[PDB]
Amino acid sequence: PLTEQEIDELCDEWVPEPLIPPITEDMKHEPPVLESAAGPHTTVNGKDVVNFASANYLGLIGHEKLLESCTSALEKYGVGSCGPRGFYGTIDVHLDCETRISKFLGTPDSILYSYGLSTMFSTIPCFCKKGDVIVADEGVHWGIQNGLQLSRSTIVYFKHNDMESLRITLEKIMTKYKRSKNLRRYIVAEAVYQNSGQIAPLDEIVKLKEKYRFRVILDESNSFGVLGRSGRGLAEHHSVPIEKIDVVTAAMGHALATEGGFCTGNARIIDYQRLSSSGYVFSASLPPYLASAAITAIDVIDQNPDMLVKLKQNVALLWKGLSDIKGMSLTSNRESPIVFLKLEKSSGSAKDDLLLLEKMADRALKEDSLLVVSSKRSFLDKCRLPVGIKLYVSAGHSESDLLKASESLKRLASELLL
Amino acid sequence: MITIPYLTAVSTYFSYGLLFAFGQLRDFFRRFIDWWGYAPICDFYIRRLYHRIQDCFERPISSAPDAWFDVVERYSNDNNKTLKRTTKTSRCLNLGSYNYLGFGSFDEYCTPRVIESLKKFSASTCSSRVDAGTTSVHAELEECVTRFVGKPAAVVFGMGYATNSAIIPVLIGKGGLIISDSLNHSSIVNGARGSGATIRVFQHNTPSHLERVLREQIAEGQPRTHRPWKKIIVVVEGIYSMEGEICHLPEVVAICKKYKAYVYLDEAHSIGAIGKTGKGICELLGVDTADVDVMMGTFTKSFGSCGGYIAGSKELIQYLKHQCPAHLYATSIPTPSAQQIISAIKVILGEDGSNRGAQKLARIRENSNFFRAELQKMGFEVLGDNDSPVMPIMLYNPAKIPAFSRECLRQKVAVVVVGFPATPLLLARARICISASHSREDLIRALKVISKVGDLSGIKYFPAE
Amino acid sequence: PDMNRATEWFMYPGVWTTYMLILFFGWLVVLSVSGCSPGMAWTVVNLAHFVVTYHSFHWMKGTPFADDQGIYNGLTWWEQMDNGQQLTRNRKFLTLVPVVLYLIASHTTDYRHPWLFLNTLAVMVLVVAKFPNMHKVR
Amino acid sequence: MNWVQRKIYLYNVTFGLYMLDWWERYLFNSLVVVLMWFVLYNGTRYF
Amino acid sequence: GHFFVEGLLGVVIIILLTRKSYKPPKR
Ligand SMILES: *Cc1c(COP(=O)(O)O)cnc(C)c1O
Repeated sequence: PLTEQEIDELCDEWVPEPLIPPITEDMKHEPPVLESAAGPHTTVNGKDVVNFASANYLGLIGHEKLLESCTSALEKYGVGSCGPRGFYGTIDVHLDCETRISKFLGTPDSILYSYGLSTMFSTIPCFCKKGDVIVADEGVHWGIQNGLQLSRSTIVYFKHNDMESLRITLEKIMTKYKRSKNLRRYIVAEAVYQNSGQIAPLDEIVKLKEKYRFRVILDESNSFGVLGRSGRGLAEHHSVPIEKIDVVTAAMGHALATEGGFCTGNARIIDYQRLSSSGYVFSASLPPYLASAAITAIDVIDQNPDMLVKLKQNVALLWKGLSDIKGMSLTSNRESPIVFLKLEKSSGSAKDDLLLLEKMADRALKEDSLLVVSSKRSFLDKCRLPVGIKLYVSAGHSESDLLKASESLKRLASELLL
Repeated sequence: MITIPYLTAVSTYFSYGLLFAFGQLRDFFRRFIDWWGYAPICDFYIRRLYHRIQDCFERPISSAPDAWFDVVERYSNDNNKTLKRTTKTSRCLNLGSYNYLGFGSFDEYCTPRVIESLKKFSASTCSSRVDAGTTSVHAELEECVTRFVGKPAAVVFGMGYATNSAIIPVLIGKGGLIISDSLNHSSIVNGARGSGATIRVFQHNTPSHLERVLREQIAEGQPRTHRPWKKIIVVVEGIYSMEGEICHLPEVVAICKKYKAYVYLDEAHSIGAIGKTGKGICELLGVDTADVDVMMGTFTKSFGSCGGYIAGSKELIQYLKHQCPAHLYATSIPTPSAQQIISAIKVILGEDGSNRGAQKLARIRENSNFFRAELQKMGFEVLGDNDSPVMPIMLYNPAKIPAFSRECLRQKVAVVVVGFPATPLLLARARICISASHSREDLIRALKVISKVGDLSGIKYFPAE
Repeated sequence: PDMNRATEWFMYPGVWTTYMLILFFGWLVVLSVSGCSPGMAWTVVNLAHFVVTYHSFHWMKGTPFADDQGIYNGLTWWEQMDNGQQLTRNRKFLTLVPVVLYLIASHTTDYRHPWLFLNTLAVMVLVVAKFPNMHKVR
Repeated sequence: MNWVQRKIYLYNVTFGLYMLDWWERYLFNSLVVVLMWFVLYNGTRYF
Repeated sequence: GHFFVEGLLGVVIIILLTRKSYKPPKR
């Protein structure tokens, strides 16, 4: 064996790497520190921009009912709950909000989470163990594909919004694991994608799920309250009895203008989740004023359908204007409220193109005052869907600002990209 | 670390054996009578233990956390299965939620400012922090945290657990090691896994043992390929909750600068409580705040808000700002919570005017020290060090938990008891936690009540006085 | 540490006793409840125990906790003890107990027959289970 | 609360017989009494 | 014959006790 004298040098001429790679130059580019409500027409640097990167499709930011409800809850409740929901973190407003969400969608019971990304990750690890099978979708954002990694199951991706590949993958899976017959089989999907902005077709997913006894885990956070005919979700859109889906998740950051997210499903699932999750039994609870704002927003959505319709027309109009753009082309679904623009004929290494997009967005803000958002990936995000600039069109946008947006986009893009 | 009386150990083992045995009987007859298209997700442990005790958890309240809050009564209907919080409520004593400095209610300085900022910027904004989630309040928050923690930079997140789970993958990866500590938060454990790093463990702040593992591990080269690893990170916590005990800083720091390992402090429970000024453990134990490379904390347990932060070298903050997933993807921290953090730090630093915040620390010192000394005197088994405001009393049996919790509730005192899976088998705590909002009278009352209940349940393990 | 809630509890002061005390108790109660000779009680004890432990250790594959997803998805409890550090003191005790049980339960019924054959079989299988070589092997 | 009462209760909670349902408690209660009967009668005859 | 089994098992306990712990091997 080794001697105690020998170990001393082996622990002496070892030398570790620096904690972080050296800072380069690209890294410093400041966000636009802005001073107002981040509504449609916010203000930054004392100028007056037209916001297009804030995800409040329904335009509930600044509404007065949310203001008054939050004021009253803040006065009588404080700002924090100070404990995890397992010990003494359950205020009455939390249970009222859960009952309200369940009544909205239509479901036995619900649950609330303290943070948006939290839902995704806690939920997926709670529902699939070491030996299961998951058929993911290759376009799932980081939140979903962190939970997919945490639950040490067997993940098998398929093409982005391709049902032929879904059928082929399902048949292959049935061939592979024919003998053993106990494993559960999930299909993690997403209503409207952040990376591409196209709507999943749920009719065919349901049909293939029935034939092969799989289960769905749908993340409808960009469709809840915006997509359907009344705001119920994707189910309305593709009109399917909503207990077909087994788990439905959402984040309340976008439409409801509050924080945290929920996870709706039948009783069984729900209780299970409730007692043996990880981002629920260990973390603190939502501050009660956020839950109060959430309830107020849900009722406002429920009793005011006109904005839903209005939103759809607004997106229509934007598409109409951007239709004729030379350098780069729309690649999103005609209805979804994310007007994704994908650049054509990529120059080369993706770093150069992404820097090109950042320069374009910065130029847009500096010259025409029009905040937009250009896709950004870490070195931990494994998406390989093309980069581009997104546009979170909303219901509070006039025609004039919209119009102007297209105009500016067009001009800048064409000239700089050609 | 813990003195286990013999007959108590034997009784604990026998009682758990008896539960497992009735459990089995019940389950098997259920099954047989059951036998007389998607696979089912669901059982034994949860069903048995939790159903026997589930009126002691998730108690809903109907007011703000305070010294005295009101607890909702809850009836069970068809035999002990779904407790339905009805109407009608009590009025307890808050020995549950931690809010050390008493910041979760409504004082004069913070709440009007928070309301005004809510009116100006409205609830939450709608984006991430790179695009449109950066308001002036966030900038003020970052400067205040930088000036209050000490280190040259900081970034604030929206959730502590998310903070750890999204930051640990960034710093270390495939080919690195994480000598964690035996008991930590689960988020840190998860964070470790989130990457491809091997996870070793030393033994609760016995630096000697850390030294041995460290040397040994460094020799042993890699796992089974014998390359040298590229990074080693040592994760510790400021005051280890549910054990009371505080951390051995100077020792650990010198051992970590022996063998070129990196440090990762976690001062969640101890960023507002301990400190002659209220700075944490780096002020209490006199450790220079440059020998640690990352400090993570949480605004929940002391400031009455909901967030989480990272402070470190000014290079590390830029690297995280450009590569941390929970910075690029997640929605920014709500504005009212940001300005409450600002207001609370302004109060602690004595930047609000009169000397209100200069005596909250004085209050917590007296309260914690007097309560801990008295519980020691009466004959209990309170754990921990001498000036951290957590003092878990210790029970050791499963049936002792419903008895103690229910008795305390009946005499209008709310506590928090921790069961089997969250602990080892034998160790069954019931952790009190003092605030700088309890008055002398309330502490006297709770001492009388806990003494009566301990007399009636036989938990005065150490000799009386 | 052992970092496993389901197998680390076999290390605190007292476990070894409890065990004996439970068996002793078992004997007592069985003979008392219905008239039996001590040898009958010990055989009744031995087979009871055979069933009890053999099932648990050697057929319960997995863990009940959801802390770790499935990282011990298939390993009998006996395969998880002491983190697979074969032939440690705890393992030696768990192996030793059936031997003393067999010896006394056979002796006190001084090898007649029905009982003797039953227990022969018993101890046999239990000892077979263990064995250092036999590991992760059907 | 009386001496015997107190004792009963304390013993109940030590041996984990608090959380069982009445019948489980009943059954287990009895067993010890049977045991004792057996022992004293046997002791009587053995001495 | 009691003696043979008892003696064999006695040396059995001796064998099991006298041995020593050892890790399983790698690949
Ligand atoms: C209490 C505690 C938390 C709680 O975090 P929140 O996100 O504020 O709920 C996280 N980590 C550690 C180490 C803790 O002690």
